[PDB]
Amino acid sequence: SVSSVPTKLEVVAATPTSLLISWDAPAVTVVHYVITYGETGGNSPVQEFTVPGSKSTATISGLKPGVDYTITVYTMYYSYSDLYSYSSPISINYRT
Amino acid sequence: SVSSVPTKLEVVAATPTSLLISWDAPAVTVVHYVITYGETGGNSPVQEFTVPGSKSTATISGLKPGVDYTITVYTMYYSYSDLYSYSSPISINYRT
Amino acid sequence: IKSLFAVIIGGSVGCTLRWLLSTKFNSLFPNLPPGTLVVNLLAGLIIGTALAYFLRQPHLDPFWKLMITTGLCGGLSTFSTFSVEVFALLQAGNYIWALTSVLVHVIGSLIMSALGFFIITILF
Amino acid sequence: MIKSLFAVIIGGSVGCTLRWLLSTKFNSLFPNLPPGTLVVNLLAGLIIGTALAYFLRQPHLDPFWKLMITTGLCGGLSTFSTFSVEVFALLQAGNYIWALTSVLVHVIGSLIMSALGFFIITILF
Ligand SMILES: CCCCCCCCCCO[C@@H]1O[C@H](CO)[C@@H](O[C@H]2O[C@H](CO)[C@@H](O)[C@H](O)[C@H]2O)[C@H](O)[C@H]1O
Ligand SMILES: CCCCCCCCCCO[C@@H]1O[C@H](CO)[C@@H](O[C@H]2O[C@H](CO)[C@@H](O)[C@H](O)[C@H]2O)[C@H](O)[C@H]1O
Ligand SMILES: [F-]
Ligand SMILES: [F-]
Ligand SMILES: [F-]
Ligand code: NA
Repeated sequence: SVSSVPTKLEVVAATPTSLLISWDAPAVTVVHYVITYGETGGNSPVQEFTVPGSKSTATISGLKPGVDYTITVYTMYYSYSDLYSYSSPISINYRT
Repeated sequence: SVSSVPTKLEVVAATPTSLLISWDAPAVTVVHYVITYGETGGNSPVQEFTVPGSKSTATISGLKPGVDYTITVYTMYYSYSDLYSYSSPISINYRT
Repeated sequence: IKSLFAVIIGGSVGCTLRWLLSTKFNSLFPNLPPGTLVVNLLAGLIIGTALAYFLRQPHLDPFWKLMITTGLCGGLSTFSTFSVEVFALLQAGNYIWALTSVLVHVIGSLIMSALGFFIITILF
Repeated sequence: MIKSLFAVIIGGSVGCTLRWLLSTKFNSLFPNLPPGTLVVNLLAGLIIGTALAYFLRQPHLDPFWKLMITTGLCGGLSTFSTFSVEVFALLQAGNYIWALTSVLVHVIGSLIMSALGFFIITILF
């Protein structure tokens, strides 16, 4: 039972309206990572996009300045037992 | 159950001390054919040699003139059931 | 033990289908035995659709998932029969069909997995 | 053919169960070229290679025991479908180098083990 969840999720670079995030890949065949993000306060709608499994970085654009954003990343990965399945997420908070 | 034994075994050409034999191949994956030959009057040692499965002809040299020779050909062939196995022979007689 | 029965019930169905298909058809075209090809192409098609389907239905029982993939597709497909067929052709000096067998089995099985995956993906 | 059916099922169940244990234990250790799925194919190649040489020299064995080893055990133990999805998954992951390597190592390796099986039993004779 190897962990399919990424580790070391962090913001490497940031402008007022964008974040560059990177993560350590899990020791499994990741087909794609799903990056989700939304305003930590309340119930502004959370958006998601995918990046290919080869990539271990992503740019989140069009954010609001000075706003607390919750950012999660989870994988869609091949394993012998489960075939394609979705991992649990790793999550961080970051104020622009 | 396809026949792995060759057909149409015959002498195409002949000198006093050699025969050229040809055969129609069986409808199976032949790895090699084994050609055996000896003097029909049953008191002289039978010799055998192989030819690759791609070949459907063989030359038998060093025979005695005016002597009845028995000539057999059988295959060593792949089949799903038996794996590698030896087919029954097809046999002919020929006087030099 | 429940997992063990999924593998055996699925595997027995797969192995039995392979056994009937191979003994019936393989002899028809011995350069590229069609029974052994069909079972690999069919297993690729089944596991391709299984790939796309189990993604969209993540809370199915591991029993039913294990019965299709490790059981049926595992039992139905074969690499050992594929090898001896090629090996036999290699010893027979039949390189062109030995190569063709390797390409048709490998390239074909991925195409059937793609067709399985992309049909179920395209169908909502 | 009911006796033949039991050879396929008894052999196949042993093969599928060995594959299931080996794959679930080891595949995760090196996901670029899952070793459990490789080992079962290389082992099945080795078994059927020795079977190739052995059944030739012993032509009067029961078709039951022959069918139990080849169609049963080696058939159940080896796998092409698991080999395909592993490659397919790598292809969708953009991991072409290991997708190619997997195809070569499985194919080239399985023939080498069949040759080793065949030529060991041939030489020991
Ligand atoms: C024998 C061949 C059969 C041919 C059948 C026709 C197939 C044509 C290509 C389908 O188009 C692809 O569909 C994917 C969706 O299935 C998209 O992936 C998207 O979605 C994936 C997850 O579903 C992510 O992994 C990708 O990163 C993301 O680009 C991908 O962009 C798009 O090009
Ligand atoms: C040779 C014989 C075999 C023939 C049949 C094989 C069929 C294999 C299916 C490939 O699937 C595609 O693979 C792409 C990667 O290879 C993915 O691209 C994804 O990843 C790329 C980067 O790796 C990005 O550029 C794309 O936008 C993104 O959709 C894409 O989603 C996925 O559907
Ligand atoms: F194999
Ligand atoms: F397959
Ligand atoms: F693989
Ligand atoms: Na199998």
